Amino acid sequence: MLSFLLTLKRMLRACLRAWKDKEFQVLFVLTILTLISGTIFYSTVEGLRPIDALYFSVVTLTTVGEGNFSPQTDFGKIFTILYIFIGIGLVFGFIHKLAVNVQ
Amino acid sequence: MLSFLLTLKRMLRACLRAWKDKEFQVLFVLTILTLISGTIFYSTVEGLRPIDALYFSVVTLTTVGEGNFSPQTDFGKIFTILYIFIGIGLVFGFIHKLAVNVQL
Amino acid sequence: MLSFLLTLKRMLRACLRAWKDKEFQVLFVLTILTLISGTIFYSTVEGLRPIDALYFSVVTLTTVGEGNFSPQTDFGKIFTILYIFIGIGLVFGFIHKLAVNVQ
Amino acid sequence: MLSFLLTLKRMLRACLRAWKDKEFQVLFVLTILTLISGTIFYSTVEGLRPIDALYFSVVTLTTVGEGNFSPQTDFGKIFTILYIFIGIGLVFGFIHKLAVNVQL
Ligand SMILES: [Ca+2]
Ligand SMILES: [Ca+2]
Ligand code: NA
Ligand code: NA
Ligand code: NA
Repeated sequence: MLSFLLTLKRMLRACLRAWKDKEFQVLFVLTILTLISGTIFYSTVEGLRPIDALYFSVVTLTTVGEGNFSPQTDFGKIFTILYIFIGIGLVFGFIHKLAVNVQ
Repeated sequence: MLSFLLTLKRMLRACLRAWKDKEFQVLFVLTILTLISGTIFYSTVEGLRPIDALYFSVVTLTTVGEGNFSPQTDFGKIFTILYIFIGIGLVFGFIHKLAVNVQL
Repeated sequence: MLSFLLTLKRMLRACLRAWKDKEFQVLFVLTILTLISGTIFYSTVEGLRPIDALYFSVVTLTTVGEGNFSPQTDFGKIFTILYIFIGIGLVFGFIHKLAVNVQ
Repeated sequence: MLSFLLTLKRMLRACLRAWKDKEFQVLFVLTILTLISGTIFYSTVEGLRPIDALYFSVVTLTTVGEGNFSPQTDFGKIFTILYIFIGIGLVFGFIHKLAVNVQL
């Protein structure tokens, strides 16, 4: 259905149009930064291969959760707790940004 | 209790009246497309039984999370990290939509 | 701080004022119903003690997730998938309800 | 890149300017109160080391979820089911707030 594609593309444009908005860019960078930080921390303190440090940071920052790994060190547990709250702040950031992009 | 049914019925009507929006429809199709790729990917690369690839795909794309399985291959891991953000993109699309339908 | 308590109570009133709204009531009942259904299904098909069937239904319906149990039977896995999507619809229901309660 | 910093700074100002709302403050305090009760409850009833009770409390109240531990006692299980809904109540409160701050 052509109606289908036209709608999809319209949406894809409204999407990319947002990837131009400065505030969206900031939020995006902050989460990429947060992901890098997490990849580093868990790689160092919990000693995971970088790929597994990133993976854990992702499933954790997004509240999906990891089914097997849990922070072993006390430093990791404390960091992860703060890490999670950073993620919540980020999402509220994005959410809020959408509530504004309506008017 | 009659108000319960009349309201419930008025709501179950909106949930369908909204199942008519071309933008919602797209989001939905995209979600099914995503769920199917995940199923294919996880059954192939991680060699999971099909229904378990869909299951993992579902609980992962919805942030519920799987309590026993975690991608074993570095390939699955990368895909999953990407699969998750797609899922977040989709939920934001849905929410953006409500916001729009609401403020209109 | 009295300012503190006054605010808290104001909020608690705006909360209970919602537990009167019919649509909120419907949504509430539906999730209680969904929770009961889940408690029953998992108790039967996955054969868990009712308390563990409820628990799993809760952590699952809310995307928190269970760290040890995963559906064993094919019927359970299919049901859980639908169960999750019901939960997402419910939350969108509540979310949407809040977006309306602003105007 | 200057716009990045000026915007970032304008935003980091709102996140603080909003950290001044009496209703947000309350939500925050309530969250800390909840996190502390959870820590006390889980360390006592499930006999978890304090920092692990807080950790479980945190990942549970935020729906992230814990991958290894699950309450063992029927008491913990009930509390957790309740702890979760409180958490959902809190996140809705926060969101309701944004909605209000936004449409004003
Ligand atoms: Ca989770
Ligand atoms: Ca596990
Ligand atoms: Na989990
Ligand atoms: Na979640
Ligand atoms: Na969530």
